[PDB]
Amino acid sequence: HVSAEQILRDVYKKGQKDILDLEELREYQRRKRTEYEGYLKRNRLDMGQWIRYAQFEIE
RNA sequence: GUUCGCGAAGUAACCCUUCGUGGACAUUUGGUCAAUUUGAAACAAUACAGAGAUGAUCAGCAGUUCCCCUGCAUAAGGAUGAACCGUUUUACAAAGAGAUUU
Ligand SMILES: [Mg+2]
Ligand SMILES: [Mg+2]
Repeated sequence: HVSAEQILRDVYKKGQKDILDLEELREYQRRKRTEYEGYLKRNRLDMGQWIRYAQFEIE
């Protein structure tokens, strides 16, 4: 039987569906810092991004 | 080189030369910069696509940015010039209940 809730359950179920040396580490680091410094040069605010980027440098 | 002397020598006679000699005049340019590759413009060609809020096709104005280009520009253009679309955990406590230990 067809109702709107069963349509939206169908839509929800539809849309729901190796560092080995130091140079690979430096590339991972350079790429991630370009990411975070980009999203912080654009939005100077948003302290949560600052805490995540600081936790990244802790890791 | 010029000029004022001061001596000698040639003719001298008060001039004119050769020569030595004291003074005067005139007195510090240019480089931030070496002459083809190795101290720094850049575009353009072959290949792929064929422009944002869309169900489709479009008008735009902004904003933020350690991106700028054309412009005489504080005007206006550059796809509304473009990038924007991701990753997301703790100022962490109170009352009650069920098991372990003392
Ligand atoms: Mg714009
Ligand atoms: Mg504009």
